[PDB]
Amino acid sequence: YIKGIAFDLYGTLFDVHSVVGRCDEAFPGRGREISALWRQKQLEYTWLRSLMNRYVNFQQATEDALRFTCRHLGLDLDARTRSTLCDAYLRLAPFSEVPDSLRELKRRGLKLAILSNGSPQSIDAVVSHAGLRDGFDHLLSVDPVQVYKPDNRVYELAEQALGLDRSAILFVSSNAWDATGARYFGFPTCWINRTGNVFEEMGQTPDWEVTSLRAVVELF
Amino acid sequence: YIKGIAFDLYGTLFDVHSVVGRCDEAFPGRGREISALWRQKQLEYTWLRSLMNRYVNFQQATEDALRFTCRHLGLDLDARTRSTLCDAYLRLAPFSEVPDSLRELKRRGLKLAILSNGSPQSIDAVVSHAGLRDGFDHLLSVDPVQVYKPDNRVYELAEQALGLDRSAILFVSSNAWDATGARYFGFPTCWINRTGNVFEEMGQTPDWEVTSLRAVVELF
Repeated sequence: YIKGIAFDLYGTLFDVHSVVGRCDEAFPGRGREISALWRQKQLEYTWLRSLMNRYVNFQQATEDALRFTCRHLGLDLDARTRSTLCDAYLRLAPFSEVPDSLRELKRRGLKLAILSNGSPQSIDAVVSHAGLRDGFDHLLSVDPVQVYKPDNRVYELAEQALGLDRSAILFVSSNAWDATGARYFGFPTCWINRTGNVFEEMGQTPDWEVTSLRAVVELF
Repeated sequence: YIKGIAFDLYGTLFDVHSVVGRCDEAFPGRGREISALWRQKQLEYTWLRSLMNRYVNFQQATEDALRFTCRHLGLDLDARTRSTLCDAYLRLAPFSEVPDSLRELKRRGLKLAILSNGSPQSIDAVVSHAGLRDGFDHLLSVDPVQVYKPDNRVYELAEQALGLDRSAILFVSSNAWDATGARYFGFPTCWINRTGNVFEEMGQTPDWEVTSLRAVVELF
């Protein structure tokens, strides 16, 4: 039986579409382009640095990813504007069903936690700004292990902090590549697919594929 | 002094634009889309499987990447068509300056080698079809180490096969992320940038940035 749930941050709980708008305000007409490439570089850099054994915290990785993005687009990025766009991640709005769903799952007595890339301080900030803080038992960052997902050492961390075995911790994520990693590790996996995307072809399939957190509650 | 050179395959020696056309013939009008996404998934899958410690040879990784690509685009991919597109990589044409440049570098007495993802048999096939076989001392695959780049264990392989120390082996590649990996490892790095792209923001800069192999010869 699942006694705890490990949540993903962007795309699972919080909507990042906010950042797109904040980018377009900085560089009018380019918003969708900037945010699209910026997000991919953030992913790539965490993966690539992990393979090379050259870690840096997510904040740095986010700035670097933006710097490359603008340089690649022919956009001039000053320090001031770079901080603003980066601060945009600390002010995300959750998906509509999120608040109620979290309250209901906590009612059911499940231990809830968040495992993200950023510092614990920033993770706290996002959930506090959204007034959701009180619903989480653990706020985890990959920083302690100096590596990023899907390196299995990040998953153990989630397992250790929760004081439960992986088979009793539901891994919830909107990223198929992450759900694949979790699935290989041992966590029962729940893929959050809202916009009709397909699963990655790396030998895995999630235990459950849902369209929102509303469906997650029904499982309990 | 550089006594040997380790070459990258696609984009450095051989032009992959050929595959784009072969894709468009299979799915008329979609060629650029298919090949674009297919190449990114190939990269991602090698990286992601390496981090998860779940290796499979490049052939499998190429098929999976195509399967996802078509499924994601709403395209129906049968076995027959899947093999054809995959065979397209074994029939690439080199860049115009390549042949002469390789002949000239061998004239200068440098040990030349290729370090790619595919099987040694397929690597051999590409260079043989292009009539370039005789110019290479070593044809290397990552298969022996069961991991992909930029995992440092792949770079050591290139170092061991050549019987030289890394500082005496020029690492030539068209991929900035790979040049970063090599650079961190210890290899003097030469980035081949033909189409005016920018370098990745992961803390590195190549020793040389050139626009073709013609410039590589001038360095010696």
